[PDB]
Amino acid sequence: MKISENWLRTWVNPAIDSDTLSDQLTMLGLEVDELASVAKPFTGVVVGEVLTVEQHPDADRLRVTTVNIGSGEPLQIVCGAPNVRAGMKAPVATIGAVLPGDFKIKKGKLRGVESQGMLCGASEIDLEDKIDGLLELPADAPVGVNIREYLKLDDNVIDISITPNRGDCFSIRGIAREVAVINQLQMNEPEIKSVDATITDEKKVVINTDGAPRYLGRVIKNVNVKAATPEWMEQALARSGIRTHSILVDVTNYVLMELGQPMHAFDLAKIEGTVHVRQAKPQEKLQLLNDQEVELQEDVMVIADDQKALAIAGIMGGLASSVTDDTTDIFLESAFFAPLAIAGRARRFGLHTDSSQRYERGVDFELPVIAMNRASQLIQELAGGEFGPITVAEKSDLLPKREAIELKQAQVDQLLGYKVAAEFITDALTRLGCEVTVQANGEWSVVPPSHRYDMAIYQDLIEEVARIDGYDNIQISLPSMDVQLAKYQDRFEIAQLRQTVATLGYQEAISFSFADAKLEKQLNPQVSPLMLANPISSDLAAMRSTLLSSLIPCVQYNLNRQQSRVRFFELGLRFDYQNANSIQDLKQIPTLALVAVGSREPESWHAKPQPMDFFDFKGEVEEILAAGRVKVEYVRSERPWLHPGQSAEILVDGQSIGYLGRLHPSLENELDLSTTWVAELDQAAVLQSYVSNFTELSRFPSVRRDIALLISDNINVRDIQQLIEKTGGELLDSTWLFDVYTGQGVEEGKRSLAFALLWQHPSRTLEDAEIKSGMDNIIQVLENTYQATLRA
Amino acid sequence: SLPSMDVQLAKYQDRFEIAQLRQTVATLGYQEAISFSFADAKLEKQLNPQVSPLMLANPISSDLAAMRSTLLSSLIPCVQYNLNRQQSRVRFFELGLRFDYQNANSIQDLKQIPTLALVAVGSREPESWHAKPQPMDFFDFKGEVEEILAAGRVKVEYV
Amino acid sequence: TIDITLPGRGQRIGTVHPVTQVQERICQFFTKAGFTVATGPEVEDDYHNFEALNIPGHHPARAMHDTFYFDANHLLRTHTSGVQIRTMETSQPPIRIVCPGRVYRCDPMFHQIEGLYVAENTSFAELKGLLINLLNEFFEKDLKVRFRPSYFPFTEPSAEVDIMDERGRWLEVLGCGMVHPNVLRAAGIDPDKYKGFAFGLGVERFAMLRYGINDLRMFYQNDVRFLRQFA
Ligand SMILES: C1=C(CCNCc2ccccc2)CCCC1
Ligand SMILES: [Mg+2]
Repeated sequence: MKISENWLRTWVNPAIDSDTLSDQLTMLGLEVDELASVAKPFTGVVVGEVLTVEQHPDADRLRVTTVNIGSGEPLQIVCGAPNVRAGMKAPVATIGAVLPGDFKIKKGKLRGVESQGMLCGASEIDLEDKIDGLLELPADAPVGVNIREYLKLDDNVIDISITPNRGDCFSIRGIAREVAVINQLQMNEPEIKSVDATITDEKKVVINTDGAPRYLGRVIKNVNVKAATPEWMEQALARSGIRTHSILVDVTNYVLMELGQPMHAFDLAKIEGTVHVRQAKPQEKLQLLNDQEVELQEDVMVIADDQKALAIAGIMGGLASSVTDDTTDIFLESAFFAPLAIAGRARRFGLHTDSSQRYERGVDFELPVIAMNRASQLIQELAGGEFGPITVAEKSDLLPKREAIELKQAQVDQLLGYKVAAEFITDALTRLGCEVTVQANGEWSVVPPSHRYDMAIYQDLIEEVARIDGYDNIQISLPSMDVQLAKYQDRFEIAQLRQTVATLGYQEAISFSFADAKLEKQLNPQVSPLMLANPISSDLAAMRSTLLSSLIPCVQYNLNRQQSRVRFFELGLRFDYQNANSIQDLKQIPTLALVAVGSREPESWHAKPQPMDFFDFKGEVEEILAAGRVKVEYVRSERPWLHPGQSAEILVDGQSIGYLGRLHPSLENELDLSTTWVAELDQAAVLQSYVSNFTELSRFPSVRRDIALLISDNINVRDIQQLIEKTGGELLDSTWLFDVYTGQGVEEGKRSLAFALLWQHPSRTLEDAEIKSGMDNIIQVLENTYQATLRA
Repeated sequence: SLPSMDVQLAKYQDRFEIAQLRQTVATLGYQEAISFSFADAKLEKQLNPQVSPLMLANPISSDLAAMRSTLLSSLIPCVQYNLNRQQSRVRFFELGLRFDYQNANSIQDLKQIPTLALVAVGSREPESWHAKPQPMDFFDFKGEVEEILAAGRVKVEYV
Repeated sequence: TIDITLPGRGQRIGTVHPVTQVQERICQFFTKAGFTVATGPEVEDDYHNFEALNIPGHHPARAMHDTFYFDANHLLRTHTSGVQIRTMETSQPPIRIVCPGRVYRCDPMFHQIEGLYVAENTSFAELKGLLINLLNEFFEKDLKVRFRPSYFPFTEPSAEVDIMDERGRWLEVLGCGMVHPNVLRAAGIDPDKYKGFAFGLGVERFAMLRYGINDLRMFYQNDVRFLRQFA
């Protein structure tokens, strides 16, 4: 809300500069976004009266004139302003003037005619005029005073942004009360005069709803809808951000900005019979005062009659009841609408008017009777008419109740943490509009005023004390608590996971949780992703079923900017939504993603840069898993976006916790990614707890043995290793593969594997008999299970 | 009962934590060792023959008599311990104190500075089918030390 | 297409020492609860190790045999008391610190954590509660703890806590007590306006009971097979 400071000064003049006044509003809960002068600063521009005008100089269409700005020997100046009456009085910038933009007119001569300033400025003075040459309309004549004082151009417009809990401050009266409370002054409201009824015309009461507990309507006949809008009311609405229309709409907008009670005038000749404040019929149609025609619902309150509908209650009037240039008699509405009956309904049709936002929030319910006298006073004074009686349709039992709230000094001391004087608590509340009665001895019984809708519990009153006393007077303290040692089990912390993945050479990326549905389909063509209902773009519309749908665009971002090697990792929430019949079946799994393209290590003199193979990437994933004491078995993955021959599924206790392997080379070409290495791991599996158990160490030397198998290439080395460990027994404590060979000497379809057998004894020293017995037992079961040949 | 205190956010500047250093060195393939702060004077003189060792007045033995001027005088015995038990590859790192007593005219001139040491014997990676086991060169070891310095935003120059 | 079960080409993850793991586990209980870890030199003098702990000098609490020394006023730490002394002499209460680190005695090198808490008021009741849930949450059991009275020149009343470990046995795990007024007064802290307690536990004692180790000589032989068991 933007309001004029001078208009605010007419209610409360605190005799302080504009800076400290805006500081008081911000420190009161009313954040001032901007305080600027009505017009940009300029020095030297007084008012003059044009005497004579002569035309046709220098061809084209100009006119040389002489203006008397109080100077003894006034000079001339040329201009081409197309006006009507010649000899008008208009402010004129002098020769030493400094109009905005360094427009210091240096006099000189306009082709012979000596000049002395510029007697114009329709738009050069920051005024918003329609026709060119309308510099200073000849409304009157301030007799040569500075233009900054006649139109009050040095006034400041205060752009206040007020929170919805302070619906009372959406007006000059609401802001002035705040400025009066903080400065211990009393607001001198302008004396309102009621209009006496001379005629006795119709009326109508309707209680078909509960959202209008107080309605006031006045029939006023023979009004001048084409009346002149005065400069003071036009400017007050202008610098408050409100446009000018007719004389009746400007008055209702003026009282709306002055008191906060919205009003609306109808065309009485277009109201048939009794007026109704009712709920709309299901899918009832209505054409508003704008060209927009809306289709209502049966929960939107409207103001109708015995046949049609006239307006949406407190939101926007209709075109069928609008006051046109053929309007003679009007019906003035001044009602209070329940905020619960207006909230949200205006946003359905893309509407947000000054009457809408004020009725959705709290509006003074004791104000309809006051705004009716305000408009009727201004209508008769500025337009005139035959005024009738005031129709009061009031259901006083359903008005917004304001029961007494109890507040004790102990509650204010507990919540604020510091003691505020009981004289301060009573004085601050009683000037904000509350009627506080000192119950008992130390407690109070404070009732909230009729204009404030944010006082319901005692904490609301405590917030009011800290507001008026000042938030800069909040004493500093520290909370206290008991030193209790919380339960904690040894685990792989998330911070230690980052340090490991960063040590392995990966940079932490943070991509959007939503990605493109098309890229999500490219990775997994059988995916059913969770789609947003209102995404900002097509590429951010699908909640990522895998972190690749959002990391790949980040990789492509760098690859397109001369980056051969980019390695990312993210933590890392994916959204599993497949095989789900409802959104409550959605699974949000925190995961650890790995994306690597380019060479393993940066370019150096040690070797030519070459991308990783599967075992370089597996060696990094095996260390991340080993860093969390995770025991893992690997099996071939069948995920669509993976190379089926070089992609593993990471299983623990038989169930999968993630995958690792390169992207499917077809997807690499569709995305222009060269060779990429991707992996994802559940954080719950990596960041797991662990427990170490001590086992005794043998004190006698171990024995090392070698076995060289020639086996087919279609049997995994894990099954060979697992079989050796089982048949080896308890004496065989560890085994590991150390050589493979698929060159000359081995037939196609087979490979020569060399395993290392380490035999350990818990108590004694190994004899050659028990070792050879185990060696012969292992080679025999290997020849029987897989049909292999052994050596030593 | 439990003690009560005022929760106050203590001063803290971003830094390379000691717990983050252990994780980086462990990812490089080093096991944390804790050797005695006193070592043998013979090995202390074998490393630096011009050393001025801080020696104990009542040492528990001959090999635990001199406070270590370098962590190597106490880590080398542990490296030999594993080697005397069929351990081809042993990679240690210790975060303890060394006692600089060189060019000191009195005991209060002693400088007890905390140090991070690295000892590596054997191949850089455990025995696997990818390559025959071979010991590290200077650039394998420099690449590890460079990453430790890089993990703490330390800019260095080598002479 | 290649065999996906072959071992990867990389580096085997390292190992953190079990003594440092237990040390980090005990400290994290206090670290994320208001206490700050403090450290200091291991070669101390005589005042910060004895005279400032309400030990007059030739008192029976000296035992010059089992304490490594160099001169007559320079020795190896028997406990991390110097850091707690210097913290009290420079800083002012409230003081909430835990002091880990290795100490030395002639038997030879072991670690022990010694906490210190000095505020406007504390009591023996708060010391017992903080120690009970420290022992309960460390060992992750519902232990049966015993508080025995003992003597320390820097505490009064002083206590020693046991836990029912092994087979119904009482094993000492840590000593504690309320900071003696002379220890606060000697460091510049008014013993009438400020109260304080302290404690001290051997790390090797906790590590063996936590991991089931019976020969603490393995903690410093540093056998790579032993260290790997904690990885
Ligand atoms: C305490 C100390 C002494 C250092 N040892 C801690 C301990 C305390 C109680 C029982 C056993 C061990 C330093 C000054 C303040 C009070
Ligand atoms: Mg409030």
